[PDB]
Amino acid sequence: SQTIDKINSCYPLFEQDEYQELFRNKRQLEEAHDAQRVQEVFAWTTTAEYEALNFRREALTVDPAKACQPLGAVLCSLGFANTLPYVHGSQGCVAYFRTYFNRHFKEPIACVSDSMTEDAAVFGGNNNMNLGLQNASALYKPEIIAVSTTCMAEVIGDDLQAFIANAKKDGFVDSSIAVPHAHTPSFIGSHVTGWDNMFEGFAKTFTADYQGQPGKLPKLNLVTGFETYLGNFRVLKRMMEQMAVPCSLLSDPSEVLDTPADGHYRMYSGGTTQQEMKEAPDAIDTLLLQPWQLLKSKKVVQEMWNQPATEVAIPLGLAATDELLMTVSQLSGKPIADALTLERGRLVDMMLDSHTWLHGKKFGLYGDPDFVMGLTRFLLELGCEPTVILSHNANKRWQKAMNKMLDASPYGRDSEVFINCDLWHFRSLMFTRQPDFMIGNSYGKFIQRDTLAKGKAFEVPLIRLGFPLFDRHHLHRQTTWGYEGAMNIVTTLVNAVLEKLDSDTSQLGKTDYSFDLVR
Amino acid sequence: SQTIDKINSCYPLFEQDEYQELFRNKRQLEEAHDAQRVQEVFAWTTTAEYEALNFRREALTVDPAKACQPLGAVLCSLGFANTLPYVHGSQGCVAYFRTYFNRHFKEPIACVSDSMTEDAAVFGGNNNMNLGLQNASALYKPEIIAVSTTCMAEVIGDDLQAFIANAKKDGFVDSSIAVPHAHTPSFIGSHVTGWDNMFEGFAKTFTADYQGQPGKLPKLNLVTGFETYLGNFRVLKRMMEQMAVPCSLLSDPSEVLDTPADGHYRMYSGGTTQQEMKEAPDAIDTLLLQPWQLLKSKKVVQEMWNQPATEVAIPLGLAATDELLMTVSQLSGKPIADALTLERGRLVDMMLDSHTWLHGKKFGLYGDPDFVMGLTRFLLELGCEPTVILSHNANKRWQKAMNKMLDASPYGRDSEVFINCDLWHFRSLMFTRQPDFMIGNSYGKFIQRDTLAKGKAFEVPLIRLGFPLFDRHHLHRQTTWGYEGAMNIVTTLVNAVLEKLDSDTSQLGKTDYSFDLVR
Amino acid sequence: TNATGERNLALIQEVLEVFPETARKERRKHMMVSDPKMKSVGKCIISNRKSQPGVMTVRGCAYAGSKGVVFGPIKDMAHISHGPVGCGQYSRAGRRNYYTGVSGVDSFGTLNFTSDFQERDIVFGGDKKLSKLIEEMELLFPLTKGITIQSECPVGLIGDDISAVANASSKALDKPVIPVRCEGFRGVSQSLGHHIANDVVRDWILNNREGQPFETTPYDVAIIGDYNIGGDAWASRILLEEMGLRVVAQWSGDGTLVEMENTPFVKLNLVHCYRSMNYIARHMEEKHQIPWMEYNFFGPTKIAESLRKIADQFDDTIRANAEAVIARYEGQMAAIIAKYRPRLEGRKVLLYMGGLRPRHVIGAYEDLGMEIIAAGYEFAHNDDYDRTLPDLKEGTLLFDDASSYELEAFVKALKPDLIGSGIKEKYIFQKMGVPFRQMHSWDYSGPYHGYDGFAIFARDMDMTLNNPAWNELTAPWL
Amino acid sequence: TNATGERNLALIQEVLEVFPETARKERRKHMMVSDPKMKSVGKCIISNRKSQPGVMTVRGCAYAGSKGVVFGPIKDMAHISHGPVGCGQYSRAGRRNYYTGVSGVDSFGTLNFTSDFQERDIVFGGDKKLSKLIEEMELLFPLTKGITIQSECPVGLIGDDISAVANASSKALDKPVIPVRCEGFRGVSQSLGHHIANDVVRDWILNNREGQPFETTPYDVAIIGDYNIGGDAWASRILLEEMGLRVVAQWSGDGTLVEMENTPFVKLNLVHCYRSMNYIARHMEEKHQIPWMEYNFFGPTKIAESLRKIADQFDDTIRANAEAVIARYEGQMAAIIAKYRPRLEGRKVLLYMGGLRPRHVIGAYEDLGMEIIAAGYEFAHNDDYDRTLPDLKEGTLLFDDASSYELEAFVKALKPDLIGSGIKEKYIFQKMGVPFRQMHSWDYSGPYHGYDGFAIFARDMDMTLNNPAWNELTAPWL
Ligand code: CFM
Ligand code: CFM
Ligand code: CLF
Ligand SMILES: [Cl-]
Ligand SMILES: [Cl-]
Ligand SMILES: [Mg+2]
Ligand SMILES: [Mg+2]
Ligand SMILES: [Mg+2]
Repeated sequence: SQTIDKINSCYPLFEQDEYQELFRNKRQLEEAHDAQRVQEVFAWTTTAEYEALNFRREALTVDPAKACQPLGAVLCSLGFANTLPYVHGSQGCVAYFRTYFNRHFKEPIACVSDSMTEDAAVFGGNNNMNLGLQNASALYKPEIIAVSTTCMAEVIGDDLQAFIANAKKDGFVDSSIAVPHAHTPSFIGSHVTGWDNMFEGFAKTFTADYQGQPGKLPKLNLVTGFETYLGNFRVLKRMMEQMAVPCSLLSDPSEVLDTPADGHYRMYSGGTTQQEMKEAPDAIDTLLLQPWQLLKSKKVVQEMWNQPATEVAIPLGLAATDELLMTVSQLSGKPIADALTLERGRLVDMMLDSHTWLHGKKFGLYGDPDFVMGLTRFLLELGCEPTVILSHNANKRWQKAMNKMLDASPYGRDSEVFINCDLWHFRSLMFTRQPDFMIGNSYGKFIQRDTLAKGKAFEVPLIRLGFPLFDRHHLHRQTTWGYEGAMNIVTTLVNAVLEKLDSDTSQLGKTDYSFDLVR
Repeated sequence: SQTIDKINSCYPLFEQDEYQELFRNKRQLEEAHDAQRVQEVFAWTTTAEYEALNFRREALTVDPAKACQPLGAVLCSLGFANTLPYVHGSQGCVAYFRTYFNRHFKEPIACVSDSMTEDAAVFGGNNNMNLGLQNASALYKPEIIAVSTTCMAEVIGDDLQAFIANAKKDGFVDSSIAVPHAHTPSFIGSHVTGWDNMFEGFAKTFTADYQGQPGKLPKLNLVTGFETYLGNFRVLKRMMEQMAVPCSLLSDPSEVLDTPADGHYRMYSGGTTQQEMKEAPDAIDTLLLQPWQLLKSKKVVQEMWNQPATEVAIPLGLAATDELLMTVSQLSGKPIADALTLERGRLVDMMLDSHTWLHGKKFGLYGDPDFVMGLTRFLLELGCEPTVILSHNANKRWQKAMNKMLDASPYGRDSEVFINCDLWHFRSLMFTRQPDFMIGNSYGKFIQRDTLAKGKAFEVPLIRLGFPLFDRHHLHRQTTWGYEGAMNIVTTLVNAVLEKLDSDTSQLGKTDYSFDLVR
Repeated sequence: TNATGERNLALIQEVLEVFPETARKERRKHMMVSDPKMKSVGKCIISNRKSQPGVMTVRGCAYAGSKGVVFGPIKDMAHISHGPVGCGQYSRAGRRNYYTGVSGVDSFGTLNFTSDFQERDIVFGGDKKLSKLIEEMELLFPLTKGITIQSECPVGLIGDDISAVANASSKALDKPVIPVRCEGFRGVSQSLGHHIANDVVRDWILNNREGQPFETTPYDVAIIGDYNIGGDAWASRILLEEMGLRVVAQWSGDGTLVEMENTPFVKLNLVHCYRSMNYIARHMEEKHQIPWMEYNFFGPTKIAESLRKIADQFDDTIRANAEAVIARYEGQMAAIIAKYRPRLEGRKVLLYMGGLRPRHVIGAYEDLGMEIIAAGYEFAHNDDYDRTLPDLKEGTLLFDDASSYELEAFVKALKPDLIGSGIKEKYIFQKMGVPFRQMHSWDYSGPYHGYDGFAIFARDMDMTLNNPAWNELTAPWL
Repeated sequence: TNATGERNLALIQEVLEVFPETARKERRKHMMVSDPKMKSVGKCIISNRKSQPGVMTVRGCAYAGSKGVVFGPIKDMAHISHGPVGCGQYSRAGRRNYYTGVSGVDSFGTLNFTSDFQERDIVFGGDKKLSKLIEEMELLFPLTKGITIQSECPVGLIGDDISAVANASSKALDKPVIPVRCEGFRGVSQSLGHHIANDVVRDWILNNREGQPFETTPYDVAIIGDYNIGGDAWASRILLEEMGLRVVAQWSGDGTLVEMENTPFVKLNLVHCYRSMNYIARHMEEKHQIPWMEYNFFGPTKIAESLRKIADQFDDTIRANAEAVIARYEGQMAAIIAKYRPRLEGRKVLLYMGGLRPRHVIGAYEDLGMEIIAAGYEFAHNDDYDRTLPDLKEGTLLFDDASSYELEAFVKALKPDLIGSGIKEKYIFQKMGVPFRQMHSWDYSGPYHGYDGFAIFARDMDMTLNNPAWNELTAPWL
């Protein structure tokens, strides 16, 4: 039942008495385990004996914290001008990639498939590739068609390079259109690997025949890798402009993922121009801002472009941003802008104002390897303890480097780093190690729910930082890098602490002796 | 007792057994009313019966939502270059004014008193003034000493203009130090009145005798009025630079409220220069961005400076930002910048993307008159209903214009506007009209707690927008004006909705059928 | 045809002019203009064909159709995405197929279980990994009732034999372990995953209780093809028990393995999604002699038609009961129509969804005085297009598996007042300034089925069509 | 003096050179360097003088001492800020004088009641307004035990008579209605507000239960002058009760009218804050023959000295109980010193607070191996500087009512490792790069009294002093 003046959606409609009885009555027909048994099993999953069994897994994966290569290749491709991502292979993949980015960015995502089916499974997808490049060119008129693969095309061994060579010899795709390509096998690496593989494809396509000279142009190239905060592309362009140091981001989807709602759909908008990618080899140097995933990128820079590839850390937090600015200054010969020094000092001030609420807080965190490394380093700088650090797609060399950095800090003494482990592993850790909060993406909401069900004292609240963020709006517009980004982070961490403390102290007559007005 | 590995602060130390027992024992010594009687009286304070009694008050004020004049004067004064706020009167006031801003901005606040004591009701405070201006000069070396008054001095009737002319003539203070003054009685109007009276003193001191010519300088002046979000000062300069229209904010404290923590204390930073104030009458016009409180400032612009005082609404929301920009374009003859059109269309895209969660949501809000009118307007533009609207310091003219705006909109049909009411009145309206959410300053946390004590079904969650904000950190750095500020308000509102909906659906096995991953 | 039908045939020619001539001629056969006289589409439209490469179709794969649509929703079973990590991740909790239960303990729908294939598994195969996986699953998730294995692209291509694994594990576990060969390259869309899933249910589940004692009633029924999106199947089930029927099972929104095994004991199968679950309904009619019928719980007109035609399968008691259910909700339905009809009437709607909703929601729109001017499916078959003809006005554009190019070009030309479609279309049309409602996930709202749903539907359509933001797309100075 | 004392005497001369001649010669008598051989300050320092005009003093006003400090905390009485709006608003819930109770129902400490003077009240007086005000309070807040009227500046200036109102309203309600003439222009600081408040307690509260029965015990005490900042009074009372005493009243943190009325029946008054409540302790000694003693519950050395001295006023059972209580908490004290003393010893501290804390926390810093290099008060009297003298090393700068300018100049020159002071000083010194702890509000932590407080205290000094941010004030290219 509904009233005309008080329409309820699903929640809280199903809380009504009639549906609670419907549920009670449906339950007799499902042969449900009894309540007591389900409670016993739930409690058992919160214990250290269960955690032990959970860490014995060697085959089963439950609630992974990573996606497949081609997703990353699509995102890299979207960052170049007038580019259409094209995933050679099965069409279900593309429907999913588009949806996954649609829900995080709340924006339209252009990507096509060449729809390989059972017929292509025996003949190979060459006819699909020819006809697919022809149709895509006609309908969508891109300057660039950026080709990646699905797992079906990888398993059958489609010879991508030969297929596109035929399409161009045989007139399926005009000579005007560039067609960079990369193999992006889903059963290797993750979405961050696909981004790097796609980047490599663009470098080969646009500069493999150039005779470059580092420093012909007095600029720096910046490479982000897989990055889903629009603010981070914009902050880097802003900081470089304040340094007065020419710069090109190589792959920048921040304009096509933020077009205006003005009556017109714009498929293409902004992005790195062909001129920016072709003149890359003449820059002073290219800085690879997520080092752990830009592996093939680092080889382009050093081996193809003969540039230094000056190591930099992800520019997250106060010391990593100082290091990026010092690197830009010493490579460029230009002084750090007073506006950037001023900004630094404002961030320091925020850190000092808020240090008594963060000091000694214990956090669990998960995400991609560069992000986790940078966030962990910044928590250490804040006097916080990153007690449970997980990166499902990190490798052992990354884990050694994490442990070295934790070992050198007072705040990393109780910290444990886990790779090749998923969110069901992370759930056990939240019940066993009980940090104060957890930092992660929207899949973390299910762990917060599970911890709360053990009790209000066991709840570990989620702080949303990462990808994907599907259950809050417009967090993709934030910045997490540079000093602007560090201010956002500090602000999110200390207000998470305060919101949780106000909740804990808001019981009238019971815990509100400490419901203070001033914090 | 405390354990060495896990030291507890006040909460939750006082939850331990030993203290619960200590409290049980102390209560036998207080002659406490019976818990049942207390709960009966709580329950009664939540009813319509009690609300009728509460709204019959004529003499008692409970939890006011306004402050006194001199607070406003101090804030106006801080916005001028090398100025030292000076409050002639009793020193208790100045401790309180510095504290109040310290806790909102988390920054140092320079203000001085002349410490008027019982000797001045009979003798007047001329001696205090003479010595106070001499000492303030010597210690702090200002270029300008901005003189306002406490209520003691108002009752007493001290003639500031005379005392100041006697201080320079006798040599207590140097003649090249500018000493603007204003009577700021606390028993008239509120802190917004004080800001406007202080602004009229500055304009008299710097422009009284000037032969101005509007349009001699192709610039616009902007006057914000009492405004405590740093971001709003910054966004206005940024938009004016995009429009390519020269501009001066008259009273801009954003630099002195945000100095860096770099090893030095700087008492004075940035702020409106004396040149800018002296040349103010030659601008094309002066825009008064909070029109309901800038009453005497309007007389300055119009009567002293002979400028139009083009009427503009507070630039909060889409439509009021459009209006401000067309007004700047009409007065300057310059086009609206393309990057502003782009930002406007990204705001529209945000409002379209988040419309389903906001449409039809009911809000209670309170605050200063201009703030509350501007936020009400923008809530109506989003298809939300501001059902309970309160401004303790607002007048009947403002109330009439509010009801006019509300009666014109489809979304204002159930809206009730209250003036000269306080937060104890607001607390009864939250219990009887029960909006979904309330918008207000930190004093609203006590109403949230009260509605949560009646039951989880009746809790009205606070959304923090306004002043002061004491129980969260760094919110004073945000923007609420322009398209950038409207993006902040939209993201805050929709995420408050989704935070509450997540909380309500997070009960494992009971309400978590609607605990959706995607929202 | 009428003038509208002529404008639509001329729009069709114009839109297809951009396509290379082989694809143009193939796409011409996927669109037509309706005729109210027509009972069968015949030669006029073709469908369920491969998609044209490279055109940005909205279609998904067989895996989505099997794991995502049919088996995913069964709460008491754990579903294993067997293959590389992607497919299960993207489909994890995207579809709002509501259920109640204790997630990870007695209900497993929002968990993503996967065998996360690495290059070693492609090289040497995954059946050993899968067997071990099932052992670990049994240990860590003891309360499952059953386990399904949803194959992703590589499984079939590498020569794996999951049916041996499934038989072997089931005997070791003593619970049904069901193998689905729903690799995404099979078929042309989601539709073949439905069919594969129905045949798996016919062979591995449905007979499990044959000959077992089951206490029946004369009013026993099964709801078939209702995936409880936003609680739609609960909003349908409350009315069928309010009419005096006993809903012994729901397929598969909030469904269990036990309910599916009990289904062969009912008296009647009520099929809501024809497209996905007509195969098993037809099978239960052939083999168990259980009759079935299609119904439609969208809006007060279709609800009252369905309730009366279902209750005419029983006797006067249930027939009376239908009349008393309908009369008791009448006042509710009348005040919803009074309030929202005036706000909505006369506005024009373009619909484009999967395989059932584009025709099924028409009556609800017409109960609010709105008109459909274009209706399309991603993957429906010719029998769905047959089933669409009666509900369309003369000259309506009716089309199949549209590219994004085509969908935008129909919208710009028809200028609908409102569009109902999916998430991949939503943010395109919103930038074009066309009010849009997500008609797969109900834009995080619903339910829309039944009497309680119609009020939510009406409120939602009004909220979006008449929002104040749609007047703001153009800056005032332009 | 020693080489520190000499450096400090030249520092004094160097900081006072900026003052105009009148002021400079006056401000020189408000500083001194300490000499361990002196037992009273004599002529070396003057204090409790009027503030120099315009120097940016830290001091507040009489209303702050009376409403803010003494009466504000009593949770069972509603306290009316009588005057214009500003005062009660700035002081609403800013001091963490903790209490337990149901806010606005049986406890009123975080509500701001005020007569909100408008111009009409100034011109025509506010006495009729105040009388109506109290009637509205009784209707809406029926569980108050009593009502206090805290006068703001204008009240005495316009000729109001609040004693007449209180008397008339107290008959009418039949509850104490207490009038306080704590207008902010009286006195030079918060200090006279204390004195005015104790004098009101003396006349309107303390005699209320005279002649009436009370079941007394031999171990009955009152805690005088502990405002339960962060629950300090509770962390103190626990030890007194564990020693076998019965804490009949606490003044006034978590304090009630009832407890204050029962105070005249105690056996011993225990004064923590000498400055604010010595007046009433002295009067109860003279009128009721109740001895009183100062004590200090900051840090393990001071707590054990206080417990022993307090127990020594009773008999052998309580002397034994003091030894047991010390013994029970010795393991917790040892673990705190072993963990935090190494992280803090050697470090220098500068303290600047109101009227008690600048001397009272020194033993706690000294238990953590820290040294105080300068100590000042805002509004203390010469008897407070006398009590500070035993706890200072030779040549320590000791000062009174310093301007912001002076404090800044003292910090720049002395370079303390840590500063403890108030909210108005905090953000200036953090920008200078000096670790700072709020020593009035405990920087929203605490309690710091008692054995439980000392743990928190040590954790908090370590947190701020050794925080890693302190190393980043200088950009690394600078
Ligand atoms: S697009 Fe239904 S045949 Fe299938 S997931 Fe949606 S119109 Fe599907 S009704 Fe159903 S619950 Fe669906 S909405 Fe048949 S199940 S493959 Mo996308
Ligand atoms: S500044 Fe206490 S004589 Fe008074 S409010 Fe703080 S050093 Fe006061 S101990 Fe006390 S609880 Fe105080 S910390 Fe005496 S009450 S006028 Mo500001
Ligand atoms: S010294 Fe003390 S705090 Fe000052 S007024 Fe006097 S009692 Fe009060 Fe009050 S209203 Fe505002 S803050 Fe003042 S100007 Fe008057
Ligand atoms: Cl890695
Ligand atoms: Cl007003
Ligand atoms: Mg968008
Ligand atoms: Mg600060
Ligand atoms: Mg259940």
